Formats: sequence, structure tokens, C-alpha cells
Amino acid sequence: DWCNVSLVDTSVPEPGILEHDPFFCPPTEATARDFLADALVTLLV
Amino acid sequence: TSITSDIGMQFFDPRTQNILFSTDYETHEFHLPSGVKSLNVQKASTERITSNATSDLNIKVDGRAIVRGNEGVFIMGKTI
Ligand SMILES: *[C@@H]1O[C@H](CO)[C@@H](O[C@@H]2O[C@H](CO)[C@@H](O[C@@H]3O[C@H](CO)[C@@H](O)[C@H](O)[C@@H]3O)[C@H](O)[C@H]2NC(C)=O)[C@H](O)[C@H]1NC(C)=O
Ligand SMILES: *[C@@H]1O[C@H](CO)[C@@H](O)[C@H](O)[C@H]1NC(C)=O
Repeated sequence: DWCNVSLVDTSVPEPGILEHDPFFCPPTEATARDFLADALVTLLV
Repeated sequence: TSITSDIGMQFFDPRTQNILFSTDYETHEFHLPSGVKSLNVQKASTERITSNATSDLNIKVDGRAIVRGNEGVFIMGKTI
């Protein structure tokens, strides 16, 4: 059938990260103190 | 670990922004997962049922078996 003869040639058909930033959540930094020496002073006076 | 809403569960990996799993079925089409042993679906459109080359198919059912051939049935076998 010559009517459905198809010819095709070459053509030019030419058509991940994860991150979220919150603002802050710092813990108790510099965790050290004492309430004896000052108590000793104010109970030694 | 129950959940409840009008739409339902969701999950998408942020490194692809593709919904890897959802439960609003009308929107996203369900696909068959991998590693499935059995599946019990209430209606099947099967072109062909076949076994592998070792063991026997067993169309076993506690209920009744109604096989109906609209253009006819052909049983081919050695010992029938
Ligand atoms: C072809 O089909 C036959 C029939 O199902 C397959 O034989 C069966 O295969 C399953 C899964 O591989 C076996 O189940 C498991 O077997 C192990 C030991 O074989 C057992 O310890 C487990 O508890 C579990 O039952 C099943 O035993 C086995 N049956 C027989 C009679 O061989 C076969 O593997 C299939 N082959 C291919 C290439 O698909
Ligand atoms: C190509 O074949 C189809 C199917 O038979 C037919 O409908 C169509 O008219 C044919 N095309 C031509 C140009 O004849």
C-alpha cells in the first residue's frame, strides 16, 4: 500500500537537597556556679 | 498510632518534592509495592493465570466455582 508509506529522518528533540533553618534553641550554656562562699561571707559577718 | 482528618496521611521526601506516599486516592494513583506475598482484591481483570515451571496451579475455593465461556470453553490435557 503506497498510501501509508512513512518516511522518518533524524531530528533534534531536546527537552535534590533538604534544608530548613529555625531561629534559635540554645541550652544552658556555662553550667557551673556555687552558693557557699558568699553564704559564708554573709553568715561570717 | 491512629490519625484522622478529612484528606488523610501524606509523605514526600524533601530531596525530591515528589509525594512518595499519599492517601487521597482520587488524586494520586496507587501502584503495586514490591515484595508482596499475597493480595486479596475484590475484583480482578486478569488476562492469564499461569504457574511457574515447578508446581501446580490450584484453583481451590471453599465456595462454588462458576466458569462461564461466552464464546466457548476448550479443555486440553493428558489425563482429564
Ligand atoms: C516455582 O514455584 C514453586 C512452588 O511455589 C516454588 O517452590 C516453593 O518456593 C517457596 C519460595 O521460594 C518456598 O517457600 C519457602 O521455602 C523454604 C525452603 O524451601 C522454607 O523453609 C520456607 O518456610 C518457605 O516455605 C517453598 O518451600 C517452595 N516449595 C517447593 C515444593 O519447592 C519455587 O521456588 C518456584 N521457583 C521459581 C524459580 O520461581
Ligand atoms: C492507513 O491505514 C489505515 C488503516 O487501514 C487507514 O484507515 C488509512 O486510511 C490509511 N492511510 C492512507 C493514506 O491510505
